[PDB]
Amino acid sequence: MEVIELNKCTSGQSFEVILKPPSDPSLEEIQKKLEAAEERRKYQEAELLKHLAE
Amino acid sequence: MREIVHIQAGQCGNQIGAKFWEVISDEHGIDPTGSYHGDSDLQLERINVYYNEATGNKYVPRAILVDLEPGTMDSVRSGPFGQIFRPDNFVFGQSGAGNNWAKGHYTEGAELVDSVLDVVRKESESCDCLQGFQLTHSLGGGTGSGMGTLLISKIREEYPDRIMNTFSVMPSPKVSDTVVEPYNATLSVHQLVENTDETYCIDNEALYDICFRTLKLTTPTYGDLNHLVSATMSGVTTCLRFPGQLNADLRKLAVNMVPFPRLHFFMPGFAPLTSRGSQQYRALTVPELTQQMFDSKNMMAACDPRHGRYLTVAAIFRGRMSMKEVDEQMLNVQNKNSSYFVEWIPNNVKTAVCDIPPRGLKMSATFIGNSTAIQELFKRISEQFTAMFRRKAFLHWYTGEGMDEMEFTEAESNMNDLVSEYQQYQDA
Amino acid sequence: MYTFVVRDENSSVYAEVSRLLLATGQWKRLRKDNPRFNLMLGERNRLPFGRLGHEPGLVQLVNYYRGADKLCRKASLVKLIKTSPELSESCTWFPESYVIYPTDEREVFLAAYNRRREGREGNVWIALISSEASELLDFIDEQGQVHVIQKYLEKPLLLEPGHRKFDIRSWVLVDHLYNIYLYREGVLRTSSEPYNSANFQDKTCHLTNHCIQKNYGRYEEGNEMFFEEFNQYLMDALNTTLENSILLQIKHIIRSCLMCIEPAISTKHLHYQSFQLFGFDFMVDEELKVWLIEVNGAPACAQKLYAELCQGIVDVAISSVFPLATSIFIKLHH
Amino acid sequence: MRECISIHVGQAGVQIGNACWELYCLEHGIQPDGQMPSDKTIGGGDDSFNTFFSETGAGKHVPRAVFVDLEPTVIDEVRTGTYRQLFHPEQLITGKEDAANNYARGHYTIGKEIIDLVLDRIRKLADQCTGLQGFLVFHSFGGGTGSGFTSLLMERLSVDYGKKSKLEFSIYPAPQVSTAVVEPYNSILTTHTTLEHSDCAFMVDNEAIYDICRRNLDIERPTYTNLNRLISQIVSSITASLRFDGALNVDLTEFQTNLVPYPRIHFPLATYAPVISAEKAYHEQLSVAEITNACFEPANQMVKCDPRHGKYMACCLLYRGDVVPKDVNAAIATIKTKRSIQFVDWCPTGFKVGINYQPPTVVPGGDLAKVQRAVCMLSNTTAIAEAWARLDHKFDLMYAKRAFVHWYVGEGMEEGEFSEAREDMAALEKDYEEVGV
Ligand SMILES: Nc1nc2c(ncn2[C@@H]2O[C@H](COP(=O)(O)OP(=O)(O)OP(=O)(O)O)[C@@H](O)[C@H]2O)c(=O)[nH]1
Ligand SMILES: Nc1ncnc2c1ncn2[C@@H]1O[C@H](COP(=O)(O)OP(=O)(O)CP(=O)(O)O)[C@@H](O)[C@H]1O
Ligand SMILES: Nc1nc2c(ncn2[C@@H]2O[C@H](COP(=O)(O)OP(=O)(O)O)[C@@H](O)[C@H]2O)c(=O)[nH]1
Ligand SMILES: [Ca+2]
Ligand SMILES: [Mg+2]
Ligand SMILES: [Mg+2]
Repeated sequence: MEVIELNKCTSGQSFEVILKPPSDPSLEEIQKKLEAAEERRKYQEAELLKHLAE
Repeated sequence: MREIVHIQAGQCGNQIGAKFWEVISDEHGIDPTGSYHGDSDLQLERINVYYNEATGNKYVPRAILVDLEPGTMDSVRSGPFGQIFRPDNFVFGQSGAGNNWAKGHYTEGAELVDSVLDVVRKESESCDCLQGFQLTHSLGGGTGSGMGTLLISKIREEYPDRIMNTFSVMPSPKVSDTVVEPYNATLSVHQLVENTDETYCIDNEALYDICFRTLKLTTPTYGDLNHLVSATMSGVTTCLRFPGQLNADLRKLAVNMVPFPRLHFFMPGFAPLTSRGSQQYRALTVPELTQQMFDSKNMMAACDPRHGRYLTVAAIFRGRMSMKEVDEQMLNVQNKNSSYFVEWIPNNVKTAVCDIPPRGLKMSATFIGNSTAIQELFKRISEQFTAMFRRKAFLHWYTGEGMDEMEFTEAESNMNDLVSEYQQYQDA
Repeated sequence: MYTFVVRDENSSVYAEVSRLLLATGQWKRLRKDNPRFNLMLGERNRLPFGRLGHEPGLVQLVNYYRGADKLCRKASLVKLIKTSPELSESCTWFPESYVIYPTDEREVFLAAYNRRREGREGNVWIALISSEASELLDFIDEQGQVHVIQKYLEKPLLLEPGHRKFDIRSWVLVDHLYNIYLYREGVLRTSSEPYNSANFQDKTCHLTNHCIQKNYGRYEEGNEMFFEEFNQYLMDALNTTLENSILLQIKHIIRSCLMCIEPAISTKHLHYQSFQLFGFDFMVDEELKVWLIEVNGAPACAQKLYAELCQGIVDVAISSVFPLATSIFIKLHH
Repeated sequence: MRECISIHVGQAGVQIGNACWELYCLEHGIQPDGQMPSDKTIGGGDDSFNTFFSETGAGKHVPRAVFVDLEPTVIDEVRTGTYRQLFHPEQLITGKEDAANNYARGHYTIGKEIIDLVLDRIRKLADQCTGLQGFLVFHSFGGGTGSGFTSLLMERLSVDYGKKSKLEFSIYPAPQVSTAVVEPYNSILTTHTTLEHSDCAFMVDNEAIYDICRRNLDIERPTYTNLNRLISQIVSSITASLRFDGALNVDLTEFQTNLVPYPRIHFPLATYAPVISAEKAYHEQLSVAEITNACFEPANQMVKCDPRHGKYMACCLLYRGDVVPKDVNAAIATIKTKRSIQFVDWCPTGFKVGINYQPPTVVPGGDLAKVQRAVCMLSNTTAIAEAWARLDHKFDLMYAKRAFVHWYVGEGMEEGEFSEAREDMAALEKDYEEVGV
């Protein structure tokens, strides 16, 4: 029913039609996560190399 | 990542290895000189995976040839594609391994292994981005089996973040050299379970049966068996060698195929099954390829696929065909037989198509399956091992090289663990 | 070989349908949770409609219409009849009804109750049956959930011999194309004890439910009068057919309810396809006016008719989508 | 004028990027060499297109775009392709080895060693912005780089540009064209980690596009090329308001404002019409009524789901071609009385409409026929949660047996992140439930 906010230009137009009314992590914490994971990979690798040394 | 380093070890390893380089060289248009004489550009796009370029412009296989005897390597060198291999990549001792895993792994092999690793290092250093390694060997002898698994252990120590894969020929009494093959196979499996990422199980039992029952060859030779191996090998490495979306490198194949680290032993399949020389004239229909590739009689591991469940499957279709018809037929197989594909891995069947067919066929399909039915292969070896091991028969060949019985007990137990681990997922 | 899964264990209708599908040998049953089915006979509650029709190379079909609960819950049916232009408050085959909550249209209900009080004309209502208003509202807050207050039908048609109340159950199958199929066999669910105009406390002569009766079994086997007999009766007693006096009205009601929700529930342009069996419950008054009581989303059949109807389900709902290697239904023409 | 930087991550992000920029060039009359004859202000300007293209003194119009892949093959195609001249080498960033379809490898292992370089090359574009409004991020959910690298990139963009808006274009995984069995894992992990960092995300299910290409373009087996030209048409419909003069969705902030009342529930459904094969010999051109009606068909949606059984929170219609308001309102009136459209109680039942008079451009010799009018509908409907329900069920099936988890643990991720990511998805599925019935 009601047409509002009609805006026209050379390129086109826009408007709104209403039919019915209603009723972060820091740089430090990131560095931390990426280094924790790297340390877990380092430990898994060192465990493997120890086992191969045995 | 691009470069794969290929290692072939022992009589079997070097015989299947030579055939592999023969077959893939013809597909990439490379001749015995190392000179390209092909038409398509698809042939050269990923040639660096398997070949080095040394100015010429000549193509040299990234291939190291290993044996404890000189015999089979002289055979390779004066063979058809013999001139193509880098002469420095030939590493041999004199004394052999006498079908004895202990000699390959601990005594004779230990003497030769450092020279092999020098050649591996020299090849690894010319790589932009080494993917990892493939090994061709058998499990039944001493060099491919004992020394081959020694090499794998040492390669893993020096390159722990690279993929290790094997084409492993399993022994059978049907095609057998010695009684100790089950001992050698059990000791090798123990290694493979811990140190490879992916292992193609080539069962000499299956290859024999295919030759006898299906190809109507009344007495199969190694040549006949190896024709099936080289076709399967060409097939399973298609996605690595040619422009393509999925399973396009060794790590992505492992990620899609291996849901649990120990269960990485694959059953390959091929269609159509052809014998050497004798050509087939009628191309197969896409429905026929799809039915045959899944048929137990096209499997290269003597396991009944209906006795287990598929964890994952990769399928490679080669030739000019209808990709729509491929999708439909692939979808038809799964929907018809859904109880054989585990329901807790969704969409566990992936399909690739490549335009280039293998030599002498217009259409082909290659099957790679991770089935829990592979357990039948390990149960069979286990039975043969125990029949001897309970009377400690033939053990003196091994204790004489410094081994204790404990090592056999441990290798057997680990293979029995693998069996029951497969049974766990077949019932889950 | 077509495939199917079963996710409702308590369904006598569908138990029989699967049993029939297996017995053709062109259908294979899979485990509950295998997604690679053509046909889902699904659970009554929380059916995963979102996971249907996303399986490449499989035409999928389910035995429920998503959104049909708008028809099949009493609270929802009232709301649907009042607010839809196709039905409206003007609607003449649905009893005057109001939706009531405890912690809503309680206000509007008591207003119509007083115009009844004006002329003192029959002022009895159901929820369970009372003469006076505030004794119903005191029963409501006592129970917990939401329930409906409905005008009780004080002048029902009564079968002689025995001064007995009844209701008619009709079974309707809506296929994947939204064809509306009325099963030619209905059933009357009779009271055994004579009807008591001045005592609503005596409850088994007023409510015709097949369980609540078991005087039971006196006049007809299991309090079930079928169609041939009830027609014979209406000819003999009242000089008319079942077709003319009742069934024309029933066909009209069924088609009106289901045409109304068609845009909300149709699977015509959807990635999966639906069918559903409904049970419509009808009351007949003494002038042979038909009233819709309720719509059942998951009905059972009557013993004598399981075989025939279940076969029809297979014939028009299933094999129409999945063909194998006269009709028991009247198609209602919209 | 306020600038936007486009970020294209992984194979999917890059190939879709190529298609979008290809299309952008055709729409603005920018040539393969980077020259724009109709642009009269040589060397600068603050026209609407400069939101996406910067300028050199030589008169070259250059995408405000960074391409990042962990492997070189796909970005190497851009480097030597028909649009080689358009992009500055510093905008094309490649690693040596990819994420092997593994979220943890893309995020933790390989992410770590490339994140600083990427953020530095992003900074080089940001420095040339007088007023940067933020980011458009293109990636797959299913790839290791698309999922893993993207989520890390998003965390860091929130840190370095906390004031700026972030929009996503995300390829949701489909088995018909997917490359990995672990895509469900990658999807849930990337969604969990990205949820807080994204203002508005447009999901495109490859299943839906695959089927549109089969049914409407008569393509027997759609390739990525087919899919991407279609996807880029929809993306251009969405971004047209940033690149052309108008009064609807003129900055990134307006996308959240118009499409996202509840911040977690930031996934609008796109519906596009019409899609017409170029080799359809005889085609009767569709009207405003017909194309608008088609916005309410599940078959035309970017994600297959059923909006009749959810609730709307917002709805924008974006028309291109010969369309006037009168015909829009007439089409809306009729559609309103025929369809189940239910808004939530706390929102107006209504439509925001934008019309650009230029009809959609098509790529010469492509699959799409030129049409006189087209529309993209952006709706924030709860029905889209069906796509999360599907994804979550697949994740649950594999994770219950811990299938493939060792690949992720081996990359340094803890098993607990799986159950955390899945918990956030259970809460998300719940939010949609509460809003939706
Ligand atoms: N629509 C569309 N989808 C694509 C395209 N390329 C890949 N995908 C989809 O994205 C997923 C695979 O992700 P990719 O983007 O290839 O992966 P990536 O980000 O490069 O990550 P890695 O290769 O694992 O390092 C699958 O669901 C594909 O079907 C494309 O060009 N268009
Ligand atoms: N407005 C009304 N007037 C007269 N009798 C009524 C009535 N509403 C219900 N009844 C009677 O009471 C019984 C109540 O059943 P109703 O259909 O309302 O709920 P229900 O779910 O317990 C039975 P069903 O399982 O068939 O759905 C009916 O069988 C009917 O005989
Ligand atoms: N399929 C196949 N099996 C072979 C071949 N040569 C030997 N074998 C098998 O390999 C095992 C013996 O190992 P072999 O490779 O000869 O010994 P090695 O040189 O010490 O490794 C036995 O199981 C043989 O059956 C061959 O060319 N092809
Ligand atoms: Ca300018
Ligand atoms: Mg030998
Ligand atoms: Mg990639």
